[PDB]
Amino acid sequence: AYDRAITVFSPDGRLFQVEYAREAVKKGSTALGMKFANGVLLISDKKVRSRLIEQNSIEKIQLIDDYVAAVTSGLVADARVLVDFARISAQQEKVTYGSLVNIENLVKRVADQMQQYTQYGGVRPYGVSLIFAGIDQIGPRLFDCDPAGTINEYKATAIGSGKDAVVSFLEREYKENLPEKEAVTLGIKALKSSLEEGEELKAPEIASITVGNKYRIYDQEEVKKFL
Amino acid sequence: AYDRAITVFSPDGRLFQVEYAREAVKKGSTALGMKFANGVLLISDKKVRSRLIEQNSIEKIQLIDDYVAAVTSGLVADARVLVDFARISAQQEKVTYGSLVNIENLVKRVADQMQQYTQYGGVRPYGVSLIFAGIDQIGPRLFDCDPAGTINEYKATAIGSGKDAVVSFLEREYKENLPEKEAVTLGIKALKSSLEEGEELKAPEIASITVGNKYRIYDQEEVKKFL
Amino acid sequence: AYDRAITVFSPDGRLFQVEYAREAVKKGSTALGMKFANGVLLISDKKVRSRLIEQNSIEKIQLIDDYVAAVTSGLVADARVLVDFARISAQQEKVTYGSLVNIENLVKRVADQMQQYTQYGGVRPYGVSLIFAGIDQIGPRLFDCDPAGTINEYKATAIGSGKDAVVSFLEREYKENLPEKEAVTLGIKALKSSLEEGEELKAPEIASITVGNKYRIYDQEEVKKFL
Amino acid sequence: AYDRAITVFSPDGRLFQVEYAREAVKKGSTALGMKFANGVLLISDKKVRSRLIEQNSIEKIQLIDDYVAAVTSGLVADARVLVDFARISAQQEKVTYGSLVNIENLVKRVADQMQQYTQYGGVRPYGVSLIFAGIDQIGPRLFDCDPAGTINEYKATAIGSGKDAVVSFLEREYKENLPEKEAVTLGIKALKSSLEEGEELKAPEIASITVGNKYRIYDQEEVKKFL
Amino acid sequence: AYDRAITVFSPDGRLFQVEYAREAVKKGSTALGMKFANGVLLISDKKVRSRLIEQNSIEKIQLIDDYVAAVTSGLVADARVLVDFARISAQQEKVTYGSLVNIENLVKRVADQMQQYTQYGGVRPYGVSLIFAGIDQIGPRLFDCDPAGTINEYKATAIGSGKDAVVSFLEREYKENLPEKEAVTLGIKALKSSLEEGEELKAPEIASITVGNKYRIYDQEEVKKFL
Amino acid sequence: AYDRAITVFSPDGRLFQVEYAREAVKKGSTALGMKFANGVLLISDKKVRSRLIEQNSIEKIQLIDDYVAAVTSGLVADARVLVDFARISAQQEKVTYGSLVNIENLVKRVADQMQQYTQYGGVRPYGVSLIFAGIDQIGPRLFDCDPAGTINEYKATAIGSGKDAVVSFLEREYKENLPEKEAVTLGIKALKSSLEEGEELKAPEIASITVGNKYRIYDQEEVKKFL
Amino acid sequence: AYDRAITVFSPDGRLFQVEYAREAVKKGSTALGMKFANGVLLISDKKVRSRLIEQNSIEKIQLIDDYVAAVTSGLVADARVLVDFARISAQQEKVTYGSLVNIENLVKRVADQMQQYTQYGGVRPYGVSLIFAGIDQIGPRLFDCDPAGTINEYKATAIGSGKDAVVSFLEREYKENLPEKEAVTLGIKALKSSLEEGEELKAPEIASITVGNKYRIYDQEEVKKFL
Amino acid sequence: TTTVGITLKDAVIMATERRVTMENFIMHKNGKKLFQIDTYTGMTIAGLVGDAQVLVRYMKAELELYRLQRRVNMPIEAVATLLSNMLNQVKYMPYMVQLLVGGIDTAPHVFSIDAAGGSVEDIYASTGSGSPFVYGVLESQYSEKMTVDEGVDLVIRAISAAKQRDSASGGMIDVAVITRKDGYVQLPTDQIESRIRKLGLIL
Amino acid sequence: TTTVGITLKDAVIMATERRVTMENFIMHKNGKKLFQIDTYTGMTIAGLVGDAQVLVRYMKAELELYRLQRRVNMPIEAVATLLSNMLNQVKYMPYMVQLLVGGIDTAPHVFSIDAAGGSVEDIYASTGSGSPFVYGVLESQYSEKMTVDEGVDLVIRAISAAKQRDSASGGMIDVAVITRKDGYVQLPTDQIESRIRKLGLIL
Repeated sequence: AYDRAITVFSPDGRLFQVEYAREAVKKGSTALGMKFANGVLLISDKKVRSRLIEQNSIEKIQLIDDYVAAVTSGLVADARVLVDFARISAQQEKVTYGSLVNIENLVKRVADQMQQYTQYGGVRPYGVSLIFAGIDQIGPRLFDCDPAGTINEYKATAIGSGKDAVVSFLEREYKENLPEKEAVTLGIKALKSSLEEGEELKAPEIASITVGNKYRIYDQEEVKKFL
Repeated sequence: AYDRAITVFSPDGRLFQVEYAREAVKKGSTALGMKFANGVLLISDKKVRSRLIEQNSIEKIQLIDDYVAAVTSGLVADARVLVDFARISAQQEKVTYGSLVNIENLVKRVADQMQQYTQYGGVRPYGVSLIFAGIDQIGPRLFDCDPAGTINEYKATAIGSGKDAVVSFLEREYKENLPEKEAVTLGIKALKSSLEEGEELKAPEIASITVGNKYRIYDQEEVKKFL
Repeated sequence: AYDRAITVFSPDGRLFQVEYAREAVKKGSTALGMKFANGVLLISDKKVRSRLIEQNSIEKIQLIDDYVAAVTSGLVADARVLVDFARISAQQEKVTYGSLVNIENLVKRVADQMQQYTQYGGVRPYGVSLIFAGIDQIGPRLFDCDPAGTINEYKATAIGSGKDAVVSFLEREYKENLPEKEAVTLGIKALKSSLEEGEELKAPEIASITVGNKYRIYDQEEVKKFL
Repeated sequence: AYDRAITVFSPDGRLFQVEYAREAVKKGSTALGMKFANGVLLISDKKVRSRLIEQNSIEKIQLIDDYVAAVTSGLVADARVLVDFARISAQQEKVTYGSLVNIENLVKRVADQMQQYTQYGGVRPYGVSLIFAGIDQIGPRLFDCDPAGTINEYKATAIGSGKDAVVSFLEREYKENLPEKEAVTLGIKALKSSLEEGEELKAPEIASITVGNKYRIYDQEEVKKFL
Repeated sequence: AYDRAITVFSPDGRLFQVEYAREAVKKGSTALGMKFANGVLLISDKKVRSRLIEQNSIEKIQLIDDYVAAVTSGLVADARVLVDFARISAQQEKVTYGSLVNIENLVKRVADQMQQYTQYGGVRPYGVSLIFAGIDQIGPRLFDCDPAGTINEYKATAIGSGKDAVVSFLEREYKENLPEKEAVTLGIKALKSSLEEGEELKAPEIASITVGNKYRIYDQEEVKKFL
Repeated sequence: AYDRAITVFSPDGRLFQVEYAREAVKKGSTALGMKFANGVLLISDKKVRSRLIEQNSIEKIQLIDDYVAAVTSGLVADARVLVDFARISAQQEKVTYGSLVNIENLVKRVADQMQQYTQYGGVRPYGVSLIFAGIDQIGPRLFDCDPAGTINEYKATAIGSGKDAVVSFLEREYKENLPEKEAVTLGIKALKSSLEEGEELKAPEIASITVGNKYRIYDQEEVKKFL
Repeated sequence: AYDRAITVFSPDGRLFQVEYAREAVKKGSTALGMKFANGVLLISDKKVRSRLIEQNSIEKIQLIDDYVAAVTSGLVADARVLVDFARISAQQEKVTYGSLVNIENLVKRVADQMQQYTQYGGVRPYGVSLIFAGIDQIGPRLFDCDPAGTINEYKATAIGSGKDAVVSFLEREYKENLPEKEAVTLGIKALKSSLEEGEELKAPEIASITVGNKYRIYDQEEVKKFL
Repeated sequence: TTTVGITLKDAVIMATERRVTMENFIMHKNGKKLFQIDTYTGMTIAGLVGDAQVLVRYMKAELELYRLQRRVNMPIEAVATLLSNMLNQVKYMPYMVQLLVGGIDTAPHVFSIDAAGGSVEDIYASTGSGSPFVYGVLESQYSEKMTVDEGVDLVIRAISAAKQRDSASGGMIDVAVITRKDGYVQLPTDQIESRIRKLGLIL
Repeated sequence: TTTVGITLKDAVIMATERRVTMENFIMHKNGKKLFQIDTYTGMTIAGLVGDAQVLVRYMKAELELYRLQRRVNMPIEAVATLLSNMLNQVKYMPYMVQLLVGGIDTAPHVFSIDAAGGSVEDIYASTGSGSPFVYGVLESQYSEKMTVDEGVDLVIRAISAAKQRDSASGGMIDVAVITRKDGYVQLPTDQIESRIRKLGLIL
C-alpha cells in the first residue's frame, strides 16, 4: 500500500517505487565494459531483430563525445532522453571549461538529473541505467548510473538482465591491464556466461578507446572474430 | 492497481499507462512506408467513409515540408496536434539553420515532446504513432515515433492495427533499392495481407519523393492501377 | 474505475471522460448545414420555449464575422464561451492578416483550445460541438469541431441528438451544387426525419451565404414557407 | 460517485456539481422582474426578519449603476461577492467606453466569471443566480445569469424557490407594454401564486426605471398599496 | 461523504465545510453589541481564567482604530489573524482616503478575505465570527462578519454560544435610542439570559463610543456596578 | 476520517490536525517561567543524557537577543527552525526600528508564521510550543506561542508534559513581585510537583533578567543550590 | 493510516514518515567519530565489496573542505546529493566570510535543507544521517545531522545500524583528550562491539585532523595496524 | 519654507509657517506643514508637497497601527529610524523632502531626517528654505534652561525673522508645543497673534 | 569629516569627529560617526549619512545574529569581508560611503573598506574629508611600540590637526579604545577634554 508514490517510505524505510524503476532496468539486455592497459571498452548484447531496421539506430552504445561514450538498459524512451541529456551536459561542461576535463561531473549532471525525479511527487524516475566510459585528464574512466542516480567508479561492470551473472564472472576472473584483445575476449566470455541454456550468443556491439586516441566501434566482422 | 497514473511503475517495472496509449494507437488504421532507390514512400489504408466528407481532410498522410512528410495512427485529436507540432518544429529548424538540414531532429523535437508527457503527473500521453519520411542532406529517411517517444530509423515499417502483419510480411519479402513502382506494389501486397478475410482493400493514399525532387501524392486513378 | 480522470487511458486505450463530454453534446438539439452552388447554409432545430424569452438570445446560430458563422450543441455555458472564443480568434486572425483569409485556422484556434482541455488534469473538456460555415478566399467552407477538438471539412453534416439520423439521410440523399432553395428544402427534410413519431417540426432558424455576399438569416416567415 | 468533482462528466454527460450549485440557488427566496412600456422593474420577496436588522442591508435588489440594477438568490456570501463584481465590471466598462453603453456585456463579464469556476478543479462554482435589469442605448433590458454562467434575455422571469410557479404564471398571463402600475400588480399576483397555502405575502421590495429616467425603489408604503 | 472538501456541494446544495466553520464559531463565548442614541457599544462574556494571565491579552474586544472596534468568537489563532487583518485594512483605507470614512468597506476587506477561503481547495475557512462597531461620517455602525464572509448591518446582535438566546431576548426587548447606561444594562440582561442554570455571570468587558468622542473601555469597577 | 488534512473541520467544528500538533508538544519535557519584581525568569527540566553530548547544544533555553530569550517543547527539528525564525525576526525588527522596542511583535511574527501552516494544505504545522521572556520599553514580558499560533501574555506558565500540573501549582501558589531567588525556588517547587513518583528532579537550566541588565544563565552550581 | 503523508500527525502526535526515513538510515553501515586532545577523527565500517570497484568511490568519509569532513549512512543517492550540498554550502560560507569560520552553520545550511523536506507535501525527506567533524576558529567540532534535520554537538557518536551499540560502548568507556592513537583504538573497539557473532571486522576507513593541520586519511596499512 | 523644532527641559516645541509654492508664484497663503503624527509626537514638512503628504499619511498609519497592536506609543528614535528606512529603501526614485520629527517618550527629542534617510538628534533643528535665518537666531538666543513660554517666544521670533528675510516663507505661524503632561497641544491663532503683538513683530 | 583607526600592541584605537553636513551648512554640531558593531569591534562612518546608518544597522544585526547563533564573536577579516560583499553586490546603485572597521579577535585589526567593497588591512587607516591631515601626523609621529595612552594622545592630536585644517571636520572628538582585556570602552568627554587641555590643543 506504500509502493504507489515516489515520496513515501515503508516500515523498513524502503522506496519501492525507486526499486521498481530498478526492476524496469532489469528487463533490458545485458551490456558490460571494463578498463584495461591505457583505455576502456564497452560490450553490449543485441538479440538480432528485424532486418528492416536500420542498424545505425539500434546501437545501445552511443558516443557522447569523441572522448566519452555510454550504453543503456531499460526503457527505450527514457534511455534516449538520458543519452541526449548526457550529450547536452557534455557540451555545457566543454563550453564552460574549454574541454571535457573530467568525465566525473558529466556523470554528476546526469546523476543529479536522475536523482531529482526520485524525490518529487507528480514525477516518475527514469527506468534506465547508464554505463559511462572514456578518457579524461586522469585516464580511463568507467561509471554506472542507476535509476536512483547512484554513481560508482568501477574497473568492470555490467547492467541489464545478466548483470548479476556477468559481475559474478568478472568478480572471479577479471585481471587488470590486459592488452585490448585479451580484455575483449574476457568480456565476451563474461557476456556468454549470462545467457540461458540453448541460447547462442549473436553478434554484440563492442567499442573501445586507448589513451591519446579517439573512439572506434569494432564493425561486425572484427566482432565476428571473437565468436 | 498501478495502471491509473502515468508516474507509477509496477513489480515488473512496467508503465502500463504508456502501454495503454500504445494500445490506443493500435485502434487506428494501418499505414506503412519504405525507402527505395533514391527516395522513400508512404502507404496509408483508408476504409472509405461518408461522401459528405471533403476528401481533402481525411488524409492520414500530411506534408510537414516540401521535403518532409508523415502519417499518423491513433486518436485523431492528438494526431492533428502532433502533425501541427511537427510542422512548427520544421519551421523553427528551418529558420535557425536556413533549411531542414536533417529530418532527424525534427523527429527529435516531436519525440521529446511526446516523451515528456509520459513522465509528469496531471498530463496524459499522446495516443498517436507517427511515421516520418523524406529527403535531407543525407538522403532517404524513414522513422517511426511512438507514444512513449521512441524513434528508430528503418528501411520499412507500418503502424496501426495491421502493424505486426505488415512488418511480418516486409520482414520476409522486402528487398532494398526497388524502382519506385515495384516498391509501391510490394507495399500494396503488404497492406493487403494485413486485412481480415472477406475484406477487400479499398483505395489507399500513397505518396513518394525521389532525391532532388519534391513531394507528390498519387491521385486516386494512379492509385487505382495497383488494385 | 477509469472514467473519473481526463488523463487516464483504459485497457482498450480509451478516454472515457472525453467520450462523456461527447455524450453531453448528444443531449443538445439537432443543427445541420451544407454547402451548395456558391455558398453554404446552416439549419438549427428549436423546440419553441417561453414567450417571455427574447428570441434574440436563443439563436443557436451565431455570426462570428460577416463572413464566418457557426452553431453549437451541448452545454449552453460552454457553448457561449466557445462562440466568444471563436469571435475573439476571428478578430485576432483578422488583425494579424488584414482579413479572415481562410476559415480553417479560425477553427484551428478553436480546436486547439478545445483539445488542450482533454489532456490536463484539473480541467474538464468542453461539452459542446460546433459547426462552422462561411466564405473565404477559397470558397464555401463547412467544418465540425467536437469536444476532443477534432475538425473535419464536410460538404454536409449535423450535430446534436439527431446527428446520426440526419447524416444517415444526407448520406443517401444529398447532391451537391443545389440552388439555395432546393438545398434548404433538402436540409429541412433531413431535419424532419430525425424527430420521433408524433413530434411536429416547429420553426427552425436557417441562414446562408453566397460567394461575394454577406450573411443573412431567414426570418420566421421566410422560414415558414418550407414547413 | 461522479458528483464529487466539478471536472467530471457522467455516463449521460452530466455535470452534477454545477446542478447542485443550481440546487443551492433554489433554496433562496423568489425574485422576479419584467420590462414594460418604456422600462423594466424588479420584485423581490422578503419574509420579514429581525427588527434588529438595519433594513438597508437585507435588500436583495441592488443598484449596480444609476442605470443598471440586479437581484440575487442563493448563497448570501457568493451573492454579495457577485454584486460586487457586477459593480466593478460596470465601472471598468464605463471607464473604457465613457458610459455603460450596453448592459449585455456587463452581464457577460459576470457570466464569464461565473462560468470559469464551473470548469477548473480546486474551485467550486457560485451558488447564486442574478437577474439584471436596466436601460441602455437600446432600451429596457432583462437578463438572468445562473451558476453555470448561462445568460438569456427575457421579457419576464423569476429566480429562487418559486421560479417555476412564477414563470408558469407569467407564461400564461403576461402581456407586454403595460403601464408601470398594472405591470407591478401583475408581478405581485405572480409572486403571490408561488407561496404555499396559509402563507400571507408580506411586503416585497420593488423598483423600476423608465427610459430617460434614473432608478427608484418604491418605499414600503408605496409598496403597501398593492397588498 | 461530501463534507470533506470546501469546494463540493451536496444533493441539497449545501456547503457543509463552511457550516462546520460556523459550528467552530459556536464553541466560543458570547459577545454582543448594539447602537443607541449617538453611539454603539459592545459586551463580551469572559469566564474568568488563570490569574497568571495578564488581563491585557484576553480581551475579546479589540480596538481597530480610535473610531472602529470589534469582538471575535471561535478559533483564537484565526481570531487574532483576523483582527490583525482588520487593523491593517483600516490603515490602508485611512492612507488611501485620508481617514476611515465609512466602516463598511473595512468590513468589506475583512469579508472578502474571509469569503475567498470558502471557495478554493487547499485552504480552510476561518472559524471565527467578528462584530464590528464604531462611528463614521454616517454615525453608529454595527456589523457581524461570519466564516462564509456574510456581513449585515444590525441595530443589535450577538455571536458565540449564546447568540440565539441573546438575539431572542433583544428580538423582543430592545428599544432604540436608549441613553448609554440603560442600553448597557439591557445588554447585560441579554447576556445573563443566555447562560445555563447555576452559572453566575462573572465580570464581562464592555466598551462604547458616542458621536464625536473616542473609545473607552469600562474598567472592571465601572463594570462591577451593573452586576 | 477528518483528522487527515489540516484544512478540514469536523461535525463539532474541530481542527484535529492542529490538536495533534498540540499533542506532539505534550511529549516534550517541562519548561516554565514567570516575571517578578523587575524582571522575568525561565526554568527548564532536563533529564540528563549522554555525557558524550556537548552540554552547549541541549539547552532548551536560547538567547534570541541580549534582551529576549525563549524555551521550546516538542519536535526538536521544528524547535530549532522556530528559534532560528525568532532570531532572524528579532534582527529584522531591530533593523527597522533601531532596537527591539517591544517583544510583542517579535512573538507576533513567530505566531503568524506558525499560524499560516495550520491553514494551507500540503503543509503541516509546527509541533512546538515556545515561551518568550524578556525586558522591553514596557518591562518584563512573558508569552507562550502554541502550534496553532496563539499567543497570550502571562505572569507565569509552563509548556510540555507537566504543563497542567505546573500551572495548577502556580495557579494556587504564585505571588507576584518576589525577589529573584524566592521566585526561582517557587518555580523549582512547581517543576518538582509535575514529575511522577520515584523520579528525582535532576539539575534544570534556569536563567533570568532584571530591568536594565542583560541576560545571564545560572551555571550548574548556582542551580545546584536550590535542589 | 497516517504514515502515508509527510504532513500528517498521529493521535500521539508523531510524524511516522520522518521516522521511516530515520529507519532508512538504520539500514546503512556503522560510522563513528570523536574529538580528542587537539582534534577530531572519524571511523567508518566497510564490508569489503567487489574488487572491480575503484576504492576511491566507496569512501563513506568525504572531504567537504581541507578543514571540514563528514560521513553518511542511509540511501546512497540522497547521501551523495547531501555531501554535494555540504560542499557547495561550505563554498558559499567561505566566499561570504572569507573563510569557513565556524562549522556550525555549514551544518545549519545542511540541517535546514534536510528539515524543509519533512514539512511540505509532494516531497519526501532524505533518508541519510551525516556526521560532520573538523577544526574551526573554536576548535574540534563534531555534529550529527539526522533526516528530520536535528543537529547536536557531541564529543563522540555513531550513525548507522550499530549506532546504539557504539554509543552504548562510548557511553561507558570514552574519556576525553586521548592522544590520537589511543583514541583511534578505543573507537575501533567501539566499532568491533557493534557487529554480530562470527563477523570479523574488516578494514575500516579512518581519518583525523589536529589543530593547525590539514586532513589526512589513514591508508589501509596504517589502518591494518589496529586490527 | 521654514520649519523649526526646539527641545527644552520637559517639552519640545515645533512650528512651521503656512505658505505653499508649488510654483514660484506663492499659491496657498494657508497651508499645513505641521502634523500630529501620534499622541505624543509630531512631524514637520519642508519638501515636495505631495511626497511629504504621502509620508505623513504613511507615518500616521504605521504609528496608529503600532499603538493599536502594542498599546504603547512608539519611541522617537524608533519612528525616526522607521522613517529613515522608508526614505532609504527608495532613493533612486527618491522623496524630495526634508523631514523633522519631534516628540517625547521618556525625554523630549527632535530628530532631523534628510531625503536620503539620515536621522540624527539635535537639541534644536530646522528644515526649509528659510532655515539658516532661524539657525542664526537660535544660535544667538537659544538656551537649554528656557521655559515653555520663552521657548515658544523664541520660536515665533525665529520664524518671524525667516519670514522677513525669505521669499518662500510667509503666512501665519502655527506652533504646537508637545509635553508629557498636557500631550500634543497646538496653540490657537489668537494666542500666536498675542505673542507677535507682545514681541513687537507685527507690521 | 574625519575618522581614524590605529592598531597598536594589544589594542586598537578608533575615533571620529562629530559634525554632520548634509548640506554645505554644517547642521549638526554633535553627530555620531563611531559605532560599536559587536562586543569586540567597532565601525566608523565617513560617507553619506543615511546609507552609512543603514550599513551600521545591518552590520549590528548580522553580527548580533552571528554571536547568538554560533556563540562566538565574528573575526575582523570576516566582518570586513561580509561588509565588502554587501557593498559590492550593489555597486551600480551604490552606497556612497567610506567605511573603517576595527577590532580584536586574537590580534588587533583595522580594515578599510571603500564604496566599491575593497577591504585591505593596514596598521593605521583613516577615512573622510580631513583624512590627509591625520595621515600626515600619523606618518610623522606614529610608532608601533606605543602604549594605549600615547596612542589615544596621537589620535586626539591627529583629529585636532584635521579640525584645524578642514572645514567639514569639527566638533568634539569621541574616542573609543577597544582592547581584549577591557572590551570596547569609549572614553568619556571629560577625559577627552582633559587630554586636549594637557596636550595644549584648546583655544
